[PDB]
Amino acid sequence: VLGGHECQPHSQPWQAALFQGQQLLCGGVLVGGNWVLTAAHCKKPKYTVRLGDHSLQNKDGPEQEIPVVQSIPHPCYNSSDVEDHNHDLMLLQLRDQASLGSKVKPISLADHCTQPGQKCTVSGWGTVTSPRENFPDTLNCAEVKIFPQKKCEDAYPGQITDGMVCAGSSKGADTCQGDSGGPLVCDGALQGITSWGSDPCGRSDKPGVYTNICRYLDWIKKIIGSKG
Ligand SMILES: [Ca+2]
Repeated sequence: VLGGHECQPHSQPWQAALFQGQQLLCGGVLVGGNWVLTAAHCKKPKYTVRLGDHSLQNKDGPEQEIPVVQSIPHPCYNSSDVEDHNHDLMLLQLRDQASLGSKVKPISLADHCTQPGQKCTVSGWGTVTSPRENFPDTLNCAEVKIFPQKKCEDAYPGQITDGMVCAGSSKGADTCQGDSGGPLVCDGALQGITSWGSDPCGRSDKPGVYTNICRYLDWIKKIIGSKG
């Protein structure tokens, strides 16, 4: 996350992180008591969901390691060709219900589709510098604005689907490597998942592209309540 800042600890209680021992892999979004929503391209045979964390270095207190008992990506995603990022969406079922409260909380799914110019936020432990990469110990947040789908399609010709949405900031705020899977939150609801973006990150030329959650509400709510 560039053009951002260290969030207030546990001000994003839905924030999750995918780990392999002590290597950060991707972000995550707590959607259910026993469900995490992340980017499909973060799939790996082996990872830990880590909830209620702020500083990787130090003990914050609301840390919950949680194993995954189901890796459910979108059935229209294809992890084969690097040029296509369509349906980059995955739900991960947790082994047990996460210990809920004010520092660990499921975020609600947006029941309306977005509009260009709408206030939104992104968060992650991804690198805050581009092109040279140094990574943050603490969770970083930043504010972004969702782009019009037409201007979205102009910065990435023939790369943007209706199941995507662009979010960006002139002022330098844009997710980067390490932030995939993390949340895009608009009006206290999850509207998108960090998918892919600009080289280098933070270019005013190129925004960030996010899975469009308001499009997949039926598929998510189906497996949030029929697989859960
Ligand atoms: Ca910690």
